[PDB]
Amino acid sequence: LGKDHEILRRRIENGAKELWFFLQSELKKLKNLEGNELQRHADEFLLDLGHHERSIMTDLYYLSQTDGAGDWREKEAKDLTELVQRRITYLQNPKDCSKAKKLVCNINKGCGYGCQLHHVVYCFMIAYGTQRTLILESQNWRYATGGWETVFRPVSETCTDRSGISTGHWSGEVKDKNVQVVELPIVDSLHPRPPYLPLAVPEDLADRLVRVHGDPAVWWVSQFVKYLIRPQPWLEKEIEEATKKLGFKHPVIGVHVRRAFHPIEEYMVHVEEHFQLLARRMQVDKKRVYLATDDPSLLKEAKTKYPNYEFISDNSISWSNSLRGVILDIHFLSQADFLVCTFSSQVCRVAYEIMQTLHPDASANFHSLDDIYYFGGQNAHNQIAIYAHQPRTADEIPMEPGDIIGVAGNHWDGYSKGVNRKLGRTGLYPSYKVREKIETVKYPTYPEAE
Amino acid sequence: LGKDHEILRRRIENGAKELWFFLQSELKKLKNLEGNELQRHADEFLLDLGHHERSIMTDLYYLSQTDGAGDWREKEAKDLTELVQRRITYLQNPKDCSKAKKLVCNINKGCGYGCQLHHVVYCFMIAYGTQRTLILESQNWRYATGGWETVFRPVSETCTDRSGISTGHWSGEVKDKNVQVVELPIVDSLHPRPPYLPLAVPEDLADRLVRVHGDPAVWWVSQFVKYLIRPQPWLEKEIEEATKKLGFKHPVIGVHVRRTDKVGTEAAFHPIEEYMVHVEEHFQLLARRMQVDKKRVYLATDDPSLLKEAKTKYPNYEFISDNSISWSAGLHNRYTENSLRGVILDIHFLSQADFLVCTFSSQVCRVAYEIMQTLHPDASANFHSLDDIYYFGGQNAHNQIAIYAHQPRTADEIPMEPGDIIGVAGNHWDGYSKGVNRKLGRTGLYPSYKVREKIETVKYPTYPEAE
Ligand SMILES: Nc1nc2c(ncn2[C@@H]2O[C@H](COP(=O)(O)OP(=O)(O)O)[C@@H](O)[C@H]2O)c(=O)[nH]1
Repeated sequence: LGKDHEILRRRIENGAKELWFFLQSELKKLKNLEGNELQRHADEFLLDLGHHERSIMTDLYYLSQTDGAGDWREKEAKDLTELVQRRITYLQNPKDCSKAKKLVCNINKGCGYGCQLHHVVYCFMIAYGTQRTLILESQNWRYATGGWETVFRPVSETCTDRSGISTGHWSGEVKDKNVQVVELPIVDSLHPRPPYLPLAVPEDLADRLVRVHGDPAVWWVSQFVKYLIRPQPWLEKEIEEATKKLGFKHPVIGVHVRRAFHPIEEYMVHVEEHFQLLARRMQVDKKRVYLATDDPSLLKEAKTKYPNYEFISDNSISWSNSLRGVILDIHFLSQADFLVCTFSSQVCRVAYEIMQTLHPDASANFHSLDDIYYFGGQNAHNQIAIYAHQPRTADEIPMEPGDIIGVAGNHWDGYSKGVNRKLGRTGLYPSYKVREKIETVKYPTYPEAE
Repeated sequence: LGKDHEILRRRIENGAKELWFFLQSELKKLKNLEGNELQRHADEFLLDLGHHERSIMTDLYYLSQTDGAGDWREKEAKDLTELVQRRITYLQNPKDCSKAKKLVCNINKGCGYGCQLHHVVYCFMIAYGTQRTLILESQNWRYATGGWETVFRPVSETCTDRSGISTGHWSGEVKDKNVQVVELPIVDSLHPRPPYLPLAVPEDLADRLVRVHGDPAVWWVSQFVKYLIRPQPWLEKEIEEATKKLGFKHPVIGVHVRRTDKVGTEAAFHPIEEYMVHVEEHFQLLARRMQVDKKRVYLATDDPSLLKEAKTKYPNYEFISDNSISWSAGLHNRYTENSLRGVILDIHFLSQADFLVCTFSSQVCRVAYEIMQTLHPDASANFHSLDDIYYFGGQNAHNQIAIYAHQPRTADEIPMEPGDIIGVAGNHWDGYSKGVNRKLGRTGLYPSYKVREKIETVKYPTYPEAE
């Protein structure tokens, strides 16, 4: 079993049991207070609970590493990504470009960099699913006159032209089985939708992925992000020089403030709380925050309000134009130990996706002030109720074990919101009473890549 | 790495994180309420928290069993107990009793059955530690004139006579090395004390025991209880027949309500409701993972009127109890073979239950809890005590080690730094324990989660010839 594994499991269990003893006793006392005394005691109660809750979280972290688990998870995550990158690379580099099935993707969607990048990711996932080589059209790119390849590696070494014996607009994989070159539109108008879309995961990888990673959907998205953003040597060098110039070092928490309005304190409470967690398992000499924002006055405000934090930020005037800022910001957010921001932002999502490629399982190393993780155009995100729920208020929905719940969001207060598809009712339910429903799709497995 | 293990670990982690989201949000709302509305919301809050906390505990239970862990823990616990029983049996059965080193123990300490049995255990552990065959003197035992063997097997198949070429009172292992027969008195005045006492565990078993079991000290005590209470054939048949006549079936929770002479002197009176709160909560835990058709309680008590009171107050529970045994425990009748049979049976069924609610100040409940350790791989946490933590009368000081610093909020609390040795007096079951910080010489309250147990070890003989 492992002595440390057993010691830690029992200490998590006893720690939670002592938490419950404490909760019952203190809540019973809180019932008899009022006014200011009630607030004093409730606030002390909260402070005590936080440290206690973090000791449980710290033991759970140690449990995840103990008795070789950390090393095994790292090796397996490495094997999985090398497997997928090998398949993508095999698909992308046919020997005869003239006879390859192709899918043509135009990068120049009318939106920002993160949205354009996710459009290429969506093209790539469908190309992978249909066994078509992705051809990326990037001329007249707003972010770089020379196009994609002046900044990132070409998505193929052997096949970058869209020539073929037959060309057509996407009409479905079977309908298109004999069209060599298929042009794919933006996801918003895609008809018919193939199954090769988030949040599903390939069947042949699903079992291994669940063993390794807490959100396989994001891991799967991130393999395509990883391949796409292979940087040219000069950009790799620029990122290296910025790291030294900015003093970007660990531990560091990334904060992306996109401008509902959220005040800086709403981000920073989660920053501080995560640094308290980290201090239980490592020495934190300086609390470093990488701040990405489109508000030029926010940086000054953060430094003044949090003088014990070192705020690192990118105020690049030139390279050593907006493309420079977004690349550096996404890079440093993705490299942080924890990410605080609103997943409604594509930039925040991109950083979180890239972060998955830097650790065996970074799925939980974020806090979003609004949305849960999603991919624009994804199929319905469903959960499965595991425990019954009886609504206490009219804003809550009932659940029985097995009910399919279409989740709209997590309110980060103990409750989530969604629709109970068995009942046709929408409302609030306790977040702990459902589990994620991992969707799978039969993808090609490209055995020839091995 | 096993898939279920990973799924469960993550759900425990996410379950706790959601618990913390819920705590912060709901406490913020409670701060703005007062009076009756505050009391209603607090009570709903408590109800919601209980189900949520039990989901976390249920996932932790599954984690302990998953991916072969349950099978492995069961086999290793079985290998450990077979090893120790084999060593004890080897010690207890020398080839020539007339040439064997012996330790003589008299069962008739001036106290009740559990205290007397624990005296024999203390004798036995010292005999095992000193490589002396235990000789149990039990004639004129207050519970049975005919002695231990009227109910239990003799503690040896080959060596029950106390004779030898030399006999002496205990004076220590080195001094007594050439005394064939050593007489051991009660623990209260033993000098010099040997190290073979609770709560320490043998060095040679400590690592394996920490791997399998949440309280090795009790497991070690329980091996000697297990050997001692091997039943005579007639008692074995009686226990089997009582099991069938009582309808004793699982799941069942054992409740020992000790009253009579215990109250005031060594413990307090506790009303039935204080026991049943913990019974009800544990059945709520069990219903998470199994079907509970009937909520069964095995009630052992020295109060004969309690059974009817309990049935009336808890009409949806099935109370399994022998009310003639409760009467047999009355003070005037207590030291009789009738009463002995009753307390052996009550302790047996308590020990067989899936969970135990009692007052550990009573030796009866501690015996049941010790026996329970021999029936499961790790039953160390399957109790709730209304007063004391587990202890063994005569043990060496029970110490803990602070793992997280504590800064006192009230005058009743003690400070702690990591590494401080804390002498625990008790757990108040409210988040705080009480003890002395030995570094500071200060006594008071500290958060129970901020210490770990200090497992003590002693070099014992290993009887390699027993293999
Ligand atoms: N059968 C039975 N006898 C009991 C019960 N409670 C107390 N007694 C009797 O009272 C004695 C109490 O002495 P002891 O075992 O040393 O435990 P303590 O006095 O409770 O710490 C027991 O040994 C029994 O003889 C009970 O629940 N059932």
